[PDB]
Amino acid sequence: NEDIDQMFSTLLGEMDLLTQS
Amino acid sequence: APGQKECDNALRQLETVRELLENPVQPINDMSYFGCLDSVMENSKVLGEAMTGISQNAKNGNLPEFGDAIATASKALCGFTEAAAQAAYLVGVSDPNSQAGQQGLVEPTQFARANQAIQMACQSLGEPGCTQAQVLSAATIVAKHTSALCNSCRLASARTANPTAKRQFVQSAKEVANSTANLVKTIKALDGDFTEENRAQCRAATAPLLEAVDNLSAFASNPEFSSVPAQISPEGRAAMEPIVISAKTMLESAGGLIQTARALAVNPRDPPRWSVLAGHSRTVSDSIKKLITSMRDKAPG
Repeated sequence: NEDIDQMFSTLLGEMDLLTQS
Repeated sequence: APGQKECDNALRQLETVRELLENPVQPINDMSYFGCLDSVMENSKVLGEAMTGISQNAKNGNLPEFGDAIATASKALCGFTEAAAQAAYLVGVSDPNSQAGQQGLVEPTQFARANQAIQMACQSLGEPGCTQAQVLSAATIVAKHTSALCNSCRLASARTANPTAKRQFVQSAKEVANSTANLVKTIKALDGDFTEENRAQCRAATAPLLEAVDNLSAFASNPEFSSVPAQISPEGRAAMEPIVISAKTMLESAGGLIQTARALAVNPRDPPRWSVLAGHSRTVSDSIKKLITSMRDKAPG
């Protein structure tokens, strides 16, 4: 569901940063 | 009438922002002293332009443009007051007999609000009578606050020189993010097929998130991560007073300015009120001049 994915875009960005550690 | 809502809103915001000047003995933002001076200079300039917009547009009956000028003035007055209150604090804490505190790793009020909001949204996803639309609205609340928690965790990790705390803030954030991601799977399933079984599966997936929120709250509440209040000496309080008095005087005149302008917008044929408006406007400018002079004199560094 692309609409629900969009709703969580800010969290996805956070996850992208957290994954770097 | 255009301008009327703006004046009422501006007067309300002024009443709220003046509270910052009551006992400015703790930091209210992250601005340096020169950061405050920069903000005072920028906001003074904007306010100057806005006061001319207020008078000229009221005079000529350009009501939408009047409302815009009122709104711009209000924003500038608030920015100005935030800078003044922070500057006052920095002057106070700079006194030799004042005791500087320390910034906590995570701002406690929004942290608590984020946790509470996630908990209640999770409870909503659990209500038997929850409409399908309410699943999606609950999801938006989860999305907002879980991402905010993770952001706060990364900030806290950056702020601490304790290597163990650095790592744990990141790990706790990962737990919040990953538990949320699992919940998102079930939200998608429930939205796609609104069955009692999928409702139960969604309810179930809230548990690991609630646990992640609780675990982070427990970890982040360590007294070693907490803020320590500043202690301002009587000498520090005396030193910051000229900044505070000038900021208070500015807001008093600005309130009078907006009240006078509100009346003139409605009826600009009023020579006495034009004089009153010019008096308030000049007193705003005088107060700003006095505040800037005081800031230059009382500068810590």
